[PDB]
Amino acid sequence: PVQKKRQEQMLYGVNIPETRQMKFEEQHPLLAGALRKLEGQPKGFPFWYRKYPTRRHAYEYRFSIPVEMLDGYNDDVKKALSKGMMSIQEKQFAQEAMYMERYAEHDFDTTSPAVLAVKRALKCRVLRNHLLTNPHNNIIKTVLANTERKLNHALRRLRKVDFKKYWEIIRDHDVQDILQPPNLVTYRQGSYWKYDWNAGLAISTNLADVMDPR
Amino acid sequence: MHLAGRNGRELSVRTIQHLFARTDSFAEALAVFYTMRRCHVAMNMEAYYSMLYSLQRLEEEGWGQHFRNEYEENGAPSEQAMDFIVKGISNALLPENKPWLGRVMFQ
Amino acid sequence: GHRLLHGKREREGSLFAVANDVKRDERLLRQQLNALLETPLVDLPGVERRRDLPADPITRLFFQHKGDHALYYGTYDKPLYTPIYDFCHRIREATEQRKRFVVVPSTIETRGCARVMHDHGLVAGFRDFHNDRAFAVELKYFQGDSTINVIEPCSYDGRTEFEWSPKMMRRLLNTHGIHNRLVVYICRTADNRIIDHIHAVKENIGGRGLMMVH
Amino acid sequence: LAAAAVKAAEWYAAENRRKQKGTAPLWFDDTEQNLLAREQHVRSPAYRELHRPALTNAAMGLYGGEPGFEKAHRVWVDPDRPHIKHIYNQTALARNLRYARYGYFKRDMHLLDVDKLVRHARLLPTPGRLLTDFLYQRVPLPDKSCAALIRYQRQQIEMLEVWGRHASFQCAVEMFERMIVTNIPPVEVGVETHGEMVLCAAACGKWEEGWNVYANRARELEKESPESFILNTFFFDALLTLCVAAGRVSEGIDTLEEVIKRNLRPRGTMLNKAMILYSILGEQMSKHEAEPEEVEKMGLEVWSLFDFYQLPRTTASIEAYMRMCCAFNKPTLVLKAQGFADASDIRLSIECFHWLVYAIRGVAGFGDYVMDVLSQLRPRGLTPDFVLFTLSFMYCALQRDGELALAIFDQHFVHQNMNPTPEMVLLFIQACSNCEKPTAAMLERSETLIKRLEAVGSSVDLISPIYDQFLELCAHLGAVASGFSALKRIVGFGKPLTTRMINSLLLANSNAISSNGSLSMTEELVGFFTLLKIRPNADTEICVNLCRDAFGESPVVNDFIKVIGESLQGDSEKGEAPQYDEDIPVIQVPPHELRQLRTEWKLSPRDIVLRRFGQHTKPPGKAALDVGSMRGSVIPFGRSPGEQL
Amino acid sequence: VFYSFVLVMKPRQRRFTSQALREIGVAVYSNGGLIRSITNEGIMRPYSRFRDADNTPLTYARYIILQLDMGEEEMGKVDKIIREHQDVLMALKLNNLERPVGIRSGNKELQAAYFPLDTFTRLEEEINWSPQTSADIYTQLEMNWKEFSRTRWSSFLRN
Amino acid sequence: EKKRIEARQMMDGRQALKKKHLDLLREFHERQFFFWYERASERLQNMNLINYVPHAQLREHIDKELDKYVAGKNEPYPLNFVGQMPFLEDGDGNIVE
Amino acid sequence: ATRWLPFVSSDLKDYLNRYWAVMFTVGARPIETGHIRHYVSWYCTRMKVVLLDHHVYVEPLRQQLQEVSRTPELPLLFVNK
Amino acid sequence: KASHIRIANRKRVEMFVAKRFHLPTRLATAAPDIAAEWHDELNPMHMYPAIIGIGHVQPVWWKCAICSHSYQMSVEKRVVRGGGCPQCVVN
Amino acid sequence: YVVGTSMLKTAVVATNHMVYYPKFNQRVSRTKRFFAHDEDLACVEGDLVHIKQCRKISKYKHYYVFSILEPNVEGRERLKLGLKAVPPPLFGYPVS
Amino acid sequence: LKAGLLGHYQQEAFEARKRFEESTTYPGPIRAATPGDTRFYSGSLESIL
RNA sequence: UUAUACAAUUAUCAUAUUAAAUUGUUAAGUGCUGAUUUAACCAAUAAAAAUAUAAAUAAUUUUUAUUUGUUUUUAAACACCAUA
Ligand SMILES: [Zn+2]
Repeated sequence: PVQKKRQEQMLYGVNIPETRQMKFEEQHPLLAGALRKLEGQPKGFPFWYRKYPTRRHAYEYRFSIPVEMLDGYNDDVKKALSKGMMSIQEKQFAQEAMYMERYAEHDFDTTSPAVLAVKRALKCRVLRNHLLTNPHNNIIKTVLANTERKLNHALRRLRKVDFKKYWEIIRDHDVQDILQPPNLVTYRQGSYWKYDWNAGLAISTNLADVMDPR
Repeated sequence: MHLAGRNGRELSVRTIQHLFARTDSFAEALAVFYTMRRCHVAMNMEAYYSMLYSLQRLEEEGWGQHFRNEYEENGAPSEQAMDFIVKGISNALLPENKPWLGRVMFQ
Repeated sequence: GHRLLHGKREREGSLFAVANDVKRDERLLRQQLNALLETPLVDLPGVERRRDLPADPITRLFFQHKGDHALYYGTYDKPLYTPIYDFCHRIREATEQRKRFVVVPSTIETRGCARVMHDHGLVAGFRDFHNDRAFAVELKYFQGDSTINVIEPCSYDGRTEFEWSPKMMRRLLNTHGIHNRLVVYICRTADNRIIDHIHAVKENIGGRGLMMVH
Repeated sequence: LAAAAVKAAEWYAAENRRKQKGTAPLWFDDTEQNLLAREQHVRSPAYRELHRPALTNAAMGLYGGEPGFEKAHRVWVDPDRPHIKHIYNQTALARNLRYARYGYFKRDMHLLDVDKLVRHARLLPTPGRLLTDFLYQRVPLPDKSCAALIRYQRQQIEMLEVWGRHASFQCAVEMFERMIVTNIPPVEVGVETHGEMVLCAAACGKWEEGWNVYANRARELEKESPESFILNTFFFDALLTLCVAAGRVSEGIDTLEEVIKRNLRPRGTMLNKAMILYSILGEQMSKHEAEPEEVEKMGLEVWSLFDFYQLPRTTASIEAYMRMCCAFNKPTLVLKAQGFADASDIRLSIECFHWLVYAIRGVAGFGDYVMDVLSQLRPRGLTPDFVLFTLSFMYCALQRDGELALAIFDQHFVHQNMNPTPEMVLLFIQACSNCEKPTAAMLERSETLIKRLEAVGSSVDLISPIYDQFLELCAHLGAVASGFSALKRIVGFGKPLTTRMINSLLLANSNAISSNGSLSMTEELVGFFTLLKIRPNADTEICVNLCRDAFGESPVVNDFIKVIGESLQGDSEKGEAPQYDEDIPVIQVPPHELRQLRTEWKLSPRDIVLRRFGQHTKPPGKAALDVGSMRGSVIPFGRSPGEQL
Repeated sequence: VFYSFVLVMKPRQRRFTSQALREIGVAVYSNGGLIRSITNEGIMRPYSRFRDADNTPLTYARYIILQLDMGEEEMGKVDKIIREHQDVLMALKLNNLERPVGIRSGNKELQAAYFPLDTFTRLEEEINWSPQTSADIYTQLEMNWKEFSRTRWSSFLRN
Repeated sequence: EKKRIEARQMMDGRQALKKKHLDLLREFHERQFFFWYERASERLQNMNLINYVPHAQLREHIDKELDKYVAGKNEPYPLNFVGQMPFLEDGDGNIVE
Repeated sequence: ATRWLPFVSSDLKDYLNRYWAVMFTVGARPIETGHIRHYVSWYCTRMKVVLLDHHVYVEPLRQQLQEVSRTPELPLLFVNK
Repeated sequence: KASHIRIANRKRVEMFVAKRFHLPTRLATAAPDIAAEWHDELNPMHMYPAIIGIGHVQPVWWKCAICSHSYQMSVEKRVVRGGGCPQCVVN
Repeated sequence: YVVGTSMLKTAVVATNHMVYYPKFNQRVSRTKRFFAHDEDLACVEGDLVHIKQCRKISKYKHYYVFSILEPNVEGRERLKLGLKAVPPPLFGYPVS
Repeated sequence: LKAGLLGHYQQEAFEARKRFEESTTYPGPIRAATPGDTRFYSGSLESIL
């Protein structure tokens, strides 16, 4: 279910099967199917579809609706579909989409390490913000701890796989000591750097590009 | 085309292929495409891909005609003539050096 | 610029079609995409390049050469507790339940050890043996009783591993003061080829212990 | 403002001379008494005795057989200036992170320092609930403690999202109500509490709720009891921060005027904020025109005020000065600012470099200066951003040099291997098009950038302008086949063709006499005009004439040109005769306004490490097999392999 | 976000009721939102008598149904306005409009198998059906029905 | 050396196969997007019927809607959302009948 | 492995295929249901009683019962379909 | 699990903080004399002396009992600081 | 791995070795800390260094940095920024 | 350090060295410098003489 | 020679049993949802580094349960006493 939810967020028609009725229609036709069969202005083929391969290429409107789809409707409908009416979940997805646009190397790319670190940290901020208002949420405390650890792992891999992106992400957002040894008692023993060796990241900087290794 | 757009009649891939077959020139096919875009006519992604392939072939034939025209004056093909023979038309939405793409659409 | 691939998934090449899950299977999706990517190919096992073909003519007869359709072959999936431990446990449980086929993971060691069991005559056969995720073992019975009496890993716990020496292999061959071809001990040599103690002692070598069976 | 500073300084000196009659600093420093009080508290005997180091074993006793003296006595540390290396630890028996919880400091609340509590307590309840606890146990809450509570609520407000901040601000308002109306424990709401409330208002916006309500209340209460309610410099700092956040310029300038007129010393933060207000006013004027000269003087005046009041200036001040200078169009002055920052010891910022490059966008030359800035980013610890590349390409486009843009690309951007923005691609191709001597390498770079941008997607949709400039470059280079190639890309994106675009294609044909020149292709381009339903142009007439000259005569071309002339003559007779192909403008936007792909994304590594929010990681459930714990011989297959039941 | 409200208001004078609803609508509009529709629902007698702010039980109450589009923050602002209003004895807020009830809790497979736009686009009367509304009315609307209903009152008409 | 070279070449071939399969998936997502366009486009058509109440028309609509069940009327009164005819009020919200 | 859900079906055949011994009754015939329950419980056989008064699909199930038993008699017992 | 009480049957608040702060500090409760002047004509309907309570910094309309003048002032200024009618203090 | 550089011309390198327990057939990895010598101050915390023993340079310094196998790029950039090579930890040893 | 990763790191180093030998392609004839001397002889200390 | 801990009546202690769950003040719902009823609106929360051989690849925090404090014109009550 998690993967189904996020796949639906990413892709447009991933729900709709070839039979043109997703699962909810089969059991509740009276809700999903359009009640009124209207003969108005049945629109033609979208010749602009090349612009939006995924939902994160159009996040300035509700339900990831491209502006070319809103050409003929009324200003009230456009305002209802504007950002201001956007829900909190879709606002968070738009925040994710900004960074996907910034750091994705190809369309349909949603797992590259630079993107993953940013998404884990966005989730961490979301959970921490929730805890600010509602500190008595133990499940959210546990999820926040797990998300922080995974964010640390993602940033540590990013640092040695693509350093420039890591440096840029750290600088842009005024969080410099995010990669930080917890305990001196164990940092004294190289246990903070042995992480790179155990993770396979110890030989991954291409010295000639940062300094002449002679 | 406006009649079709208002009636919401969806053009079949076969109809679009036959329509663009009857064209002779790249500009004529382009004008037909832009008429279809100006009117709000419906079709399938399959028909769209066939239309773009038709435009692609029209451009290739036009450039081939130009290079043939030049060939008689020059007595021998040019380096651009042979390089066009090998490369083909430049970037297109359905290249032939990538024959794997188009199978999901075409049936 | 040049970005390096870190994990086995990136190195082997992976679409990561699903939204964020990096560890999603992908084997099926890649298999059907490759299948529709084509019919000069038969359903016999494929090999990616010619020189990989078997040496035995009869096995070459069953094997076919396919460029990139030799990958993602297989029907079954993979069903702590290292693969040899889990292989022994599943085979023991199925034998005690008097079943016919046991779907068991296919790793280098597990697959070689199953082949050695076949050679010594403890398994009637296999199904989907060329799968690189899991293969089925066709167990053999004789007069209501199962051929395999006991099968257990060298690492009785799931943790501790061992290294058998040639003296250990001779020890096993002459275990308990007998000449011991009855119970078969399997060892993976330094050449990553799995042999039984008879051949190990004949060749004056040892290896990492896998299991014992009889 | 410097005039007001001089008047206030001389008046303060005169007052000091009158007092001496009844080094004579020229101003008053509101921070000095608090700093001195802190230092005296640190030096107090009680503080030293309480924070005395831990007792040595030789000071406790011998060999630790005595129940009372076997180990040292509990040592109390001060989180602000700890007398020990690390305040916390996670050894098995001396864990102390759990004892930073608020519940343990609840035992001692009549003595408590609420700001230090808010800063260094871990499982701290919601600020409203904390205030309820304080009032419930009835501690004589003073103004500093009320300000600490409002500061806690303000921190929560800042951490919140922009679109979820009203409710937290309303909680702050309710707490202020409670403090003002409660008396059963003495609760004092003072100038710093009003400042914190104004600062919450500024953080959430709400100019009307901050200025009109709480600043007015502070002024009224000061006028009621001036001796018991003094508007200090922090209050004006918060007020002027509210002004900056709301965009109000006159109010912030008048607030700094009040601070100067009062004989108290302003602080570098509000000085930078006033500089930012002047920069905003200068940009507003430049927009209006597109008396500023006295605004420029009054703006540089606070920069001189930095030296007047002996305030050290920081990176924020440098950035504000550069922004103001660039708003007033003084590239030499911003360069002076960079040199000053380097001579002094203060780090530059990527934003400082943004302003440094954006200031020279207009002045000619400086081509190698941009290259030097890009090259010297690396030794200074910084790395270029897409915004910085956009500004450099903006300079390249405005100065219409293609070689500099090509060098920038080749020598820095390919190595950066960051995604190109549509603005970046537009500016690059636009510079390469307006360049006087475009070269074929620019075709490769532009088409590669376009393909890379298409490979990653975007949400700004400058497809038609980027392809327009690409066709213009193909025109200036004679690449008609490349123009036809890009024609299919425009078709595939489904955007209308343009008269300018076909004019550029026709000019490409004219300049391509050697590189695939074809009169039949001229006829094709004429058919584009005839069939696509687009008005021809006077530049279309120019280009058809040049193509006619380049290749020869043709009946279709002659008919086309005659109809073009007839149509434009008829349209001139009707009216509105002159119509040429308008240029695509060079987007010239400040670095703080051009779209930036980043949000607040605010987190605190200290809170992550110290688990301020009670973050809990479930243990791995007996997953620590250690050799000192194992008891039993281990052999292959186990002690008794294969046992039957 | 598509929000819907059901207001139970004490039946005061028409001018007072109009003033209350005008203030509510002005809050909606000054908070950057749109009202999809407003419907006076008549004066009815609820089964349980709500006490006025004067702690007097009111036997009768007028019902008003509002449908509007607002962001979450300003929706909360106007929601508190409505709740703390003088006249509003109760205000029932529909959160179930974009997503039909039961799928968040019902079945995991089906949680991501619905189209939010389907319910977002249609009005509340088309998501929650009254006793009188039934698909026959929608079929009648889809039919022209002008030349079909013309013969309805003949058999009874002549007798 | 030979073994390591083969490993590197295999990795590169895997990258190329990933390229081809990504290009293949792009088509599937393009077709799936098409289904969304049809379904999404139709759902928006029906949204045109939503008759919002402009702020200018707000007071007029409020009064005309409050005048719905008053009294002394020719056309039949409508049933409320619960399908129960409510009481009538002469005017100014006073119940009479 | 899955949440508990009471079984309902509009088809008498689903009940027959699912439950070994199934009795359909009503609340207006308590004594007959008590007697059949007494017998079945005495012989210690799992039995499912279904009240048709509030059961949805009441009319379908009732007509199906009437046509299979050739009589309107709500208290009815079924074993092995 | 926190228990709430609705003040004047409209505003739901936590019972603890309500009994401690909200209930005793409501305008119609603490200062009924000041509540009398509450301008019920020019002052929004969702605000009335039974809810707003003392300490309200936002200005509200007040109808004077002496000169019948309508003036705008904050509730905290009116009740705590001792605000008054400008026309009356002029007279 | 270079672990500390608070001393001038000296790098503290954390090195590991293996102890063998026959009874449990275990191979447990221990750790040892060495004062290395880098005369030109070229080692930053987080560098994977190759260290070689030699004559004695100081009371506890009989090793030297033969080569830096993998420098700390992030540490060098932070030092360029003027920060600490690695942010200091917040936990440590108890005082009692 | 875990020795099991030595093979993977060997493969990565081989590939990195090949990429280096293939991409930059900027060797050349460079004058060699005299190797100077080293202070880190092994064994115990030596005297001044 | 146990290289083994059957077994329970000093045990020798001690990862919180999770989408069927927990939390909601600024967010939902309710008189404390569990009297009825195996089913409970909305918001948050289900996956997402390398590596299975790799011999530390984990964290050092949390509390939904019960008592007790906090105080407590201060619960109205009800029940216990006669506070809670
Ligand atoms: Zn008065």
